[PDB]
Amino acid sequence: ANQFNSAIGKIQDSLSSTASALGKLQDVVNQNAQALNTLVKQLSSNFG
Amino acid sequence: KCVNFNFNGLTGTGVLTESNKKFLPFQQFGRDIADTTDAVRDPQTLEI
Repeated sequence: ANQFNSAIGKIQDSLSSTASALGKLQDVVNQNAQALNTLVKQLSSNFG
Repeated sequence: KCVNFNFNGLTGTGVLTESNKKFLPFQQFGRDIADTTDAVRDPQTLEI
């Protein structure tokens, strides 16, 4: 019980301290931001 | 109201609303992250 309770305290500290901890979900927001930003940016492109 | 506007040579359709955005005297119209019209200044009189 102390091993679980102490390990959950370490999960709280790790997730609150590291900005890249959720990088697998941040890649979903980042991919959609780059995709939608390219999708809008290309409306300003002349295409010839 | 949603209206067709032509301001500072920028023609488009949109709702014309007031904002608190600070424009410098020499900066006539604004752009957003996509380089598209977000806020403009009145080409006739002094207004944002």
